[PDB]
Amino acid sequence: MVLSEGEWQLVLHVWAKVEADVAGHGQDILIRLFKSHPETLEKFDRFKHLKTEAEMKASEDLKKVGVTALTALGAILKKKGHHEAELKPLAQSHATKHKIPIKYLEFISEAIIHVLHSRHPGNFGADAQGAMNKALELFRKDIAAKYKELGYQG
Ligand code: HEM
Ligand SMILES: OC[C@H]1O[C@@](CO)(O[C@H]2O[C@H](CO)[C@@H](O)[C@H](O)[C@H]2O)[C@@H](O)[C@@H]1O
Repeated sequence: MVLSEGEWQLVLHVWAKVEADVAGHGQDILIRLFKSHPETLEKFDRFKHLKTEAEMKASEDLKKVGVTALTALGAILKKKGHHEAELKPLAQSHATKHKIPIKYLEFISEAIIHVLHSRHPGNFGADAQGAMNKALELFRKDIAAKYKELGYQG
């Protein structure tokens, strides 16, 4: 699968708005993930004990983890599909150390889409959401292939 340049521009135009406040977007996305799919919180040994949305919002550790994830994803998106180098360390850590199944990458992709739809209706209409879905599907397809090369079914 290959995105067109027009599709990449829709992706990068909404990402530019995320970048006004990466920390706040990361909080919203992780909280949505943990509320919609509580099993995913168990993978974060550093804050898996958090019990409520209020505790999640107050956690500086959770905020920093959200910034780190969205910054890595932004760098991938800006490569417009030419992301082989960026996926290597990420696939290795997520397959081998953190043990994150592809299904959980689907869950975080849904959380990203949900939050962008809520926060950015001016830059996240139907065509823009479809382009972002196609970019996240490409990311997950390529990471899944790397997982398999690395010895993890995912
Ligand atoms: C867009 C998808 C994601 C991106 C770009 C991403 C990126 C990152 C980065 C850059 C790190 C730090 C370096 C590393 O260890 O590789 C990290 C750490 C981590 N990631 Fe992800 N991640 C993603 C999705 C997920 C998901 C869905 C989970 C769990 C359900 C997860 C679990 C973890 C854990 C447990 C750590 C260690 C966190 C800590 O230091 O406390 N990641 N991730
Ligand atoms: O590059 C591997 C890995 O490191 C992270 C932080 O966990 O990003 C760091 O390295 C990038 C490439 O050199 C820099 O652009 C970035 O500023 C730096 O923090 C992850 O994003 C990435 O997967």
